[PDB]
Amino acid sequence: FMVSLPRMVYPQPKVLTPCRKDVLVVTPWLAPIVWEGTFNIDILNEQFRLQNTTIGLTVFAIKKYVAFLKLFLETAEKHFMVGHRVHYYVFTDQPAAVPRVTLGTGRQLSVLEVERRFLSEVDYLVCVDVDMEFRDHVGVEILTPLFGTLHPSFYGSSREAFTYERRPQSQAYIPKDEGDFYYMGAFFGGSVQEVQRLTRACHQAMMVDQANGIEAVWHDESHLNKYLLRHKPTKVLSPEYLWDQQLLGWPAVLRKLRFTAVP
Ligand SMILES: CC(=O)N[C@@H]1[C@@H](O)[C@H](O[C@@H]2O[C@H](CO)[C@H](O)[C@H](O)[C@H]2O)[C@@H](CO)O[C@@H]1O
Ligand SMILES: [Cl-]
Ligand SMILES: [Hg+2]
Ligand SMILES: [Hg+2]
Ligand SMILES: [Hg+2]
Ligand SMILES: [Hg+2]
Repeated sequence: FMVSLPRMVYPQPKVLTPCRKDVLVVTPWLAPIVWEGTFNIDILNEQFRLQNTTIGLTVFAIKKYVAFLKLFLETAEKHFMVGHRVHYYVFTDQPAAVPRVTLGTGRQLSVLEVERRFLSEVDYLVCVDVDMEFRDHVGVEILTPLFGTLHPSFYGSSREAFTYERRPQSQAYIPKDEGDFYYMGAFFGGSVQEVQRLTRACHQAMMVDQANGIEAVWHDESHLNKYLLRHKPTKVLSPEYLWDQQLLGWPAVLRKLRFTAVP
């Protein structure tokens, strides 16, 4: 049951005025492609808050990567799902090395040393790399059953240029005439159920490749792309959500740089 929204005052959407004229804002399977200017965050915040939405954010920090946790968590506190319930899950081999980061109310962090726990604790799972930092708003506009993010190095590339696994012997194989986008494995998510279905499929496909003596060109990312090709994501995030300013600068097509690589 979804309760009614309250009275809200905002600019009337204009049917005869395109949102963005420089980019594709919806996929051929009618999934929104999230760019700045396509959403009214006030309306979305209302919708998700009325549902008491809890977002889980998972990150793996192994070896030297534990050094990136402080900046990652501190910036997440400033830009990630602010106003909503957030549960951070830090998977690490160095529990005592996790920094003591001050969290806002309604946000918690669990350290798992390296399940069904996710199903009873959060509504959505967001899986990202730790050697990153939030620089701008990353909110409920990304929440949906299953989402992938456009890799910043291929959003303007033709499918034949995509670095998909091209060997038929691999379960992640995608021929030159197939493919919608090249998604980056550093930022994906969705409902707990869909994320677990994805990781389960990826894990099984990789086990098969291993038994066949083959390793996908870009490992898990290759399998993620194969999965999202056959199971279309319900939302696709623009490169605003996964950028590298040092390597790619700041193109006009990006009104905001929200989540970036750490120089
Ligand atoms: C323009 C260009 O080709 N730049 C490349 C980056 O794409 C590349 O980033 C890697 O990309 C692969 C997939 O092709 C994986 O996503 C990998 O995780 C990325 O690091 C970098 C690093 O190889 O090299 C150039 O910058
Ligand atoms: Cl991840
Ligand atoms: Hg718009
Ligand atoms: Hg995850
Ligand atoms: Hg995997
Ligand atoms: Hg995967």
